[PDB]
Amino acid sequence: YMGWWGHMGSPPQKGIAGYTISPFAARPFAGVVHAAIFNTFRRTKNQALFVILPVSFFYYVWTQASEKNEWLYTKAGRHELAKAL
Amino acid sequence: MALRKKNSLLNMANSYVLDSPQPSNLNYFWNFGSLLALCLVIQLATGITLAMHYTSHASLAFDSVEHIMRDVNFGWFIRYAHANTASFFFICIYAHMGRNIYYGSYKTPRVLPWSIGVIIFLLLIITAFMGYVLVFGQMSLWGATVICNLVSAIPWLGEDIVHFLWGGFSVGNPTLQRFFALHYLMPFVLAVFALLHLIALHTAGSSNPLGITSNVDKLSMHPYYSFKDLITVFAFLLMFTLFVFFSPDKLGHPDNYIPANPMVTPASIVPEWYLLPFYAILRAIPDKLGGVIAMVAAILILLILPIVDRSIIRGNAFKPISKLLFGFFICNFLLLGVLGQVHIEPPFIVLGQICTIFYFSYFLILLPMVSTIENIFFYIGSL
Amino acid sequence: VLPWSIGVIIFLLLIITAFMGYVLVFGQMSLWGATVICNLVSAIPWLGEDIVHFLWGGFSVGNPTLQRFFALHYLMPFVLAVFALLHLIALHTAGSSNPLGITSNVDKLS
Amino acid sequence: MTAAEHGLHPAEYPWPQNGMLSTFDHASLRRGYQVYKEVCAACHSLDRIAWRNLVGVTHTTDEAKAFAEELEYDDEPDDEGNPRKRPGKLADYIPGPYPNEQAARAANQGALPPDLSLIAKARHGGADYIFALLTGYPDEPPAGVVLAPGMNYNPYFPGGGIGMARTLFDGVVEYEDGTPATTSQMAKDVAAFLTWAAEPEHDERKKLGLKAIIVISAMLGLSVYIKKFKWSPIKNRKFIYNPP
Amino acid sequence: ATTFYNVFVKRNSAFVATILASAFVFDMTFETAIDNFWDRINAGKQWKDIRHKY
Amino acid sequence: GKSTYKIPDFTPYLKKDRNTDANRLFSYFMIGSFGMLSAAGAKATVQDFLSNMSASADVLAMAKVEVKLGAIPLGKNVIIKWRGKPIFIRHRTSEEIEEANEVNVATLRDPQTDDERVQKPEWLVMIGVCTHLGCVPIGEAGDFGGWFCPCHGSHYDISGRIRRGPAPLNLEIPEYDFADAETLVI
Amino acid sequence: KNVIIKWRGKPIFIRHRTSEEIEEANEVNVATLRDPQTDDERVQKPEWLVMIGVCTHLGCVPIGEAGDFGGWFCPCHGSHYDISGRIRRGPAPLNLEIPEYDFADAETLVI
Amino acid sequence: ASITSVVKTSELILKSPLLSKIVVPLAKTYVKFSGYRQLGFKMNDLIIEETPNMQLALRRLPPTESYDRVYRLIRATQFSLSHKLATGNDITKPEEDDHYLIPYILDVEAEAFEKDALDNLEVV
Amino acid sequence: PDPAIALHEAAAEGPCHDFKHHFDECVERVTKAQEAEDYDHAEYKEDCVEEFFHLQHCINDNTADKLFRVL
Ligand code: HEC
Ligand code: HEM
Ligand code: HEM
Ligand code: HEM
Ligand SMILES: CCCCCC[C@H]1C(=O)O[C@H](C)[C@H](NC(=O)c2cccc(NC=O)c2O)C(=O)O[C@@H](C)[C@@H]1OC(=O)CC(C)C
Ligand SMILES: CCCCCCCCCCCCO[C@@H]1O[C@H](CO)[C@@H](O[C@H]2O[C@H](CO)[C@@H](O)[C@H](O)[C@H]2O)[C@H](O)[C@H]1O
Ligand SMILES: CCCCCCCCCCCCO[C@@H]1O[C@H](CO)[C@@H](O[C@H]2O[C@H](CO)[C@@H](O)[C@H](O)[C@H]2O)[C@H](O)[C@H]1O
Ligand SMILES: O=C1C(O)=C([C@H]2CC[C@@H](c3ccc(Cl)cc3)CC2)C(=O)c2ccccc21
Ligand SMILES: O=C1C(O)=C([C@H]2CC[C@@H](c3ccc(Cl)cc3)CC2)C(=O)c2ccccc21
Ligand code: FES
Ligand code: FES
Repeated sequence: YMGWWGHMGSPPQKGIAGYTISPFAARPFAGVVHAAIFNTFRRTKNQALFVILPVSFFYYVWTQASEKNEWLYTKAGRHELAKAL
Repeated sequence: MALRKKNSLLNMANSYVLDSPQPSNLNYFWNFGSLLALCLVIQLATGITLAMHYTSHASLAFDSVEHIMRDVNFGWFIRYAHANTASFFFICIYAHMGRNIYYGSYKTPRVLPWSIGVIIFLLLIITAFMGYVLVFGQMSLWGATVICNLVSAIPWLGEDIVHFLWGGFSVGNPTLQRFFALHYLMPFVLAVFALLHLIALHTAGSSNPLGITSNVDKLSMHPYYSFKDLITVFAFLLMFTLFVFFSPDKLGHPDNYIPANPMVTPASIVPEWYLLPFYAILRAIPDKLGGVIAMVAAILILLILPIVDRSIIRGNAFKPISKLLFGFFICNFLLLGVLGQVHIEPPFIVLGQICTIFYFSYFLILLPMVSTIENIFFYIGSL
Repeated sequence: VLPWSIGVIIFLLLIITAFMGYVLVFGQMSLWGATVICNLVSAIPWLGEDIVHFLWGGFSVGNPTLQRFFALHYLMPFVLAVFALLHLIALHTAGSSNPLGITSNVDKLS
Repeated sequence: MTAAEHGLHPAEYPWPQNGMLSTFDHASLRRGYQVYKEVCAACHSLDRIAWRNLVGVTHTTDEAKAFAEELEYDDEPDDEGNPRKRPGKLADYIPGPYPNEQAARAANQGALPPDLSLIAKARHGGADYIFALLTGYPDEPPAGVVLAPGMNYNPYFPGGGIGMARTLFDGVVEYEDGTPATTSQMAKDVAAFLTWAAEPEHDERKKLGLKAIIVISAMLGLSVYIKKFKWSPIKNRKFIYNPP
Repeated sequence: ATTFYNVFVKRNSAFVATILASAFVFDMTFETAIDNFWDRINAGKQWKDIRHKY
Repeated sequence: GKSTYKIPDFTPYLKKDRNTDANRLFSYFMIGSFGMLSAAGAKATVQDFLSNMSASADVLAMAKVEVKLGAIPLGKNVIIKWRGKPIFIRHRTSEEIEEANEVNVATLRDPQTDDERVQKPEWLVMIGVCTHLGCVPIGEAGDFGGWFCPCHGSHYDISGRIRRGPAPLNLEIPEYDFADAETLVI
Repeated sequence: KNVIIKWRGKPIFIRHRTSEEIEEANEVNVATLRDPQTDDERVQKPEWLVMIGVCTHLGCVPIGEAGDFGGWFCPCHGSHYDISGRIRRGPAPLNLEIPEYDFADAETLVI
Repeated sequence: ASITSVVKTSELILKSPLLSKIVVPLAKTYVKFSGYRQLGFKMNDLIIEETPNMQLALRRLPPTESYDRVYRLIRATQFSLSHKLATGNDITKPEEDDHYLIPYILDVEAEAFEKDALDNLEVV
Repeated sequence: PDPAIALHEAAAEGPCHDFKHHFDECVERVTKAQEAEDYDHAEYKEDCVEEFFHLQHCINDNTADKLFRVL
């Protein structure tokens, strides 16, 4: 499914002209400020919910469980612990 | 024709590290493969070095590790480097398996490197564990007891296998010396399998974060990914340095600095941070055999991802619903990790069971269902 | 020539492997053997003598030496299996020679 | 678990050695050795430390030879093969108070005083735990605590009941540097000393880490410049498509 | 500046020689510099600072 | 969009002085700095790491071994362990000393006279490790009736000077002092 | 009190059970017990609970006096043993094994 | 899963009035959030092609459609590695998101599944 | 004299006054409960460990830095 240089197995390409410049001719950090601020904000915003939703949910679940556990092993939580065991 | 292509030996190296055609758009999550290679090299170097100083006899093992810390020049470094890299190895390998699950690297045509990978993951667990036992501190001895008793789950012959693996009636000198032999051996087996899964991958080439073919646009492995992999080498070494030099014991259990006492097990039994997810799984199930099966199945079930992912699209970049499901799966695997280290108390007993069910239901129910529905949403949604 | 030359290195590694293995018994011949081989580096001038001490990990062959020979004797065979594999891979370009020394391209057998 | 069963978690004290670039205070180490020698060594061994380990840390070569030479250690048998003792040398280990575990337990109402060479690494909390424990014996156990016989109440120890009694009292040691030997001062010194005992490479380790952090930071910065530089042809690549 | 390129960078033999000689200089000076810095931030703490009493 | 001779706009990235030697030199400064820190780092890593194999602190304990001399009869050689290496102590007879003082120093791989070797003619003290590859020569045997290394057949003298065989140097003399006339320390 | 005697490297828990402890043990209906046994089957003398103190799950040694059935609790996977050393809660499948022990005297037992 | 499966199931949904009323709006939103159009892909560019069947379907594409597919993949690969999105004309507009490949793969698979079926025929 | 004695007392009367009273009340209740007969044959014997730990944890937070500053 993948070949090697010369016969990589791309469907025939025609009509794409690719241009690039030398690494020595380019500023490697051109527009780094713009990218670091605006591009990273864009990419972060677009992915934020995919991280925030499960982290916030499982942090809530952990928080509730750890608070209950703490409370069960207090004097006030004696009775509820006795029922749990 | 270039020597690197002409000469059979160079040609094999060339095909892996120099001319290897890679997709041009691999992101930083493709760097874990080389970090795991670097971890494996560090572990071999520090490991073989510790083996030059360590004594496998149970009467001397713990003391030889103290001698390494105290008397051997740079012994502290070599020991902590070995111990900490074992932790980094697992961060990197979960990252690498994470990457593979998120981007559908397990799908055809890469089921073989994936499946060999699942075995590398099991071997790493057994290697790292066998290595944990060699210290012969309190956790070491107890860990040995439990792992060697997982075969007691196997009915009838089980109990006899346990005694055979201990070479005794309990974990003792015999066990420690055979763990040393095998802990030295297992990493070379693991490097074979690591190589094999690359050879299996070389038929299809790396996947890429879009999950499309990269046959249209390839880049030589060097210089592009060689230099890309250095960034993570140095980022890894920065994190390595912070642990090894500044906080070498953050990732460790205090109890392993107590010599093994077969008469007590510590009241706070908590295994290595990386085994915690499966340990919570083992705790969750209240049956002996059940608990063991579930724990092993939690790794072996990765083998079925090629089947149960019914998507026509490779990986999750373009599947909002699958990405959310994957987020919950990952967070649940971290929750299992957390529950592995709390006390076995309410309410975490029930919670650990719910997380265990969710872990398995991702492979058995949710992934097959979500992937089916998203297929339909792509087709309907684009008409 | 390549499988041959890799082979010559396998031969050296076998000598070093089997030797390091001899030393692990730590009988009389073992200890003396260790002394002799580590002192072959004493031949190397100047640094040579310091190297000897570095290899022994001491002023004489003793515990440090034996533990490091154990480590390397376990290791060396896997290195030797790599080289054994490599000389086969090198040979696979030409194929085996045969007792006539003629080409066998005319008549091959699986 | 209940708080009792866990032990109170020790406060985080600002030790001299906390901080990425901070060594132990060696003066404190020396003072702490003197506390170990005059209080703890009655019951606790320090088996993994040799006299030579104090040299150039807490004591000069001569002071440590003097400490070793005061003791008798097992020599090689004499020419008739009768056992002999010799005066200690710097390579000898600091000797324990007890010949075996059973003798240790006999002297401690059944409880075994652990070896202290590793105790700072062997307990959650480390220095802070040792300092909290040594200073944390209340005059009266909290009302309602029933101590097992020969146990002393100390909240920092898990379970609350520790077989070690309070041992540091103001002026049990007379420091040779004229520092006021208060319970807190001695606990801080001995805690520091024990932490050194557990991790004697600490000072070197942090210094090499500093050099490593600097080199690795620079290499990481440069590696990123070089990666961006080498990748710029690919990042900057532009396509013109004319459908055929 | 051309001159500097021509001497130290153009020939790889020269460039690698320059890198290794720079690594030698860096290694020796960095060691000395960190030693002094480490002694200043941990002043009065280290054995060398209390050794004089004995 | 259409013409392939209209190169896409690269002005946002193109350096004006791309063809200057200053321009190349800057990037080679970065690559060279990275090579320099890699070289400093590699050397530091290898040096520190390999030092683990050098004698550990516990091994580096020195001996100072005191031996009596009243015990040792005339015409005998003892073996005292000192730093794991054996020390040959021979109580040489008058005629043995004479035999040693005979050989013309000229014809000796390692030219030394007994006077240089011993500080007391009646106490040949040597590090009894053969200077060839490091076996311990069997005393009284030889061909120069001193010591013979059985490993590669090198013969030492009654001064412990090498006479025949591969060994290049004469048997090393430790730093030894007669504290008393009946005890030496090594 | 419970002692721990090493025997074949495995620990032996010897508990000197009080009258009311024995009573507590004799209570649980045998019906509801993973491994159904009564104390009478386990001990040959009600005042000497002798067990191989290795947890029947994976093989840690349970911490005595702790638990939820106030006997022994294996800290490894949270299995609770009774005052008979019967398993009540947690993954352990069997009750704590009883060695072959004989009272030679009334004040000494051999294992 | 096979494209045939996906296409038949989609057709079952588009038939049922109730189902289409609730599913078509969901699927359109899903596709907007999927965001493959923001790299200038057509939906069909994302179908896994490393399969005998798909390789055969892709060989059946008209040269025009094939060349354009190569271009969109090259261009998307370039967006991906630059971490940019398509802008302007490179963004796939809903009207350009044509199922150019679905007819070809459905024909390939139709034959492949008929072949499997007929390999298992039983003369009666 | 021991700097800790003064710092602990200061922190108890000051920033940890709430927790000092809780511990005080607790001990009063428990001692009184122990004084009452047939306490030995009760099911639940109340302790003051929890309150003590709240107090000590508080005192430690307000003292640790101050104490080490005077050593
Ligand atoms: C005369 C006895 C005695 C003296 C003096 C003594 N200890 Fe102990 N110590 C013990 C005993 C017994 C234990 C075990 C307590 C137990 O496990 O119940 C112990 C336990 C400890 C522990 C660890 C408790 C644990 O977490 O297991 C430390 C740390 C400790 N001692 C340090 C010291 C220091 C520091 C000193 C004095 C500076 C000291 N001890 C003085 C008898 C003593
Ligand atoms: C010693 C451990 C391992 C090493 C050293 C290793 C190394 C690598 C390397 C270098 C690659 C190619 C570059 C990359 O994609 O990162 C790779 C790819 C891959 N690895 Fe691993 N790997 C290891 C463990 C695993 C494990 C445990 C799995 C699976 C469970 C795995 C599955 C794969 C797969 C499926 C690929 C192809 C992914 C793709 O490029 O799309 N590997 N591995
Ligand atoms: C994947 C490769 C390896 C992994 C994941 C691994 C993991 C570990 C771990 C976790 C330990 C416990 C360390 C500790 O807490 O002290 C350890 C110890 C050890 N490992 Fe390895 N190891 C690996 C390779 C090797 C190799 C190749 C050797 C060669 C002998 C080796 C030799 C040792 C020795 C001697 C110890 C015990 C001394 C000690 O604890 O430091 N290891 N290993
Ligand atoms: C671990 C040790 C070695 C193993 C397992 C090994 C194995 C083999 C095998 C299987 C072959 C092909 C079949 C055959 O001709 O017998 C072979 C061929 C060869 N081996 Fe070795 N070999 C080893 C050591 C050596 C050494 C030490 C040399 C050379 C000094 C050597 C040189 C060769 C050469 C030149 C061939 C090609 C010979 C031919 O077929 O005409 N090998 N070896
Ligand atoms: C010296 C020739 C021997 C051939 C094997 C040596 C190693 C080898 O092939 O290296 C390659 C550099 C490889 N990386 C990749 O494929 C790679 C591919 C695509 C992207 C990236 N990165 C992205 O940004 C990559 O990093 C790698 O790290 O894999 C190691 C594990 C290999 O070790 C072995 O299997 C043998 C043993 C040491 C485990
Ligand atoms: C330490 C272990 C010792 C051996 C490890 C060295 C690297 C692993 C090589 C084993 C895999 C070789 O398996 C085979 O080798 C050949 C020879 O280059 C390679 O062949 C690859 O590159 C060549 C030219 O560069 C192409 O003609 C070919 O289309 C392509 O598949 C592939 O990698 C693989 O098809
Ligand atoms: C790829 C292999 C090539 C062959 C290279 C051979 C290298 C092996 C020689 C080991 C050299 C060690 O030599 C010794 O190094 C240590 C550090 O390790 C130096 O030690 C110096 O720095 C270290 C920290 O790095 C401090 O702990 C120490 O107080 C200080 O003296 C010694 O000054 C030097 O005597
Ligand atoms: O009880 C346990 C325990 O269960 C594990 C566990 C967790 C991970 C397990 C595992 C996970 C995955 C695989 Cl493929 C195989 C084993 C191995 C046993 C330990 O490592 C441990 C260490 C020290 C003391 C007790 C214990
Ligand atoms: O004196 C020797 C000695 O000289 C050799 C050896 C030295 C090196 C061996 C050797 C090393 C390298 C090569 Cl390439 C070939 C042979 C051959 C004989 C020994 O092996 C030996 C073993 C046991 C006791 C004494 C001795
Ligand atoms: S070893 Fe002494 S003669 Fe060669
Ligand atoms: S080990 Fe006893 S509970 Fe699992």
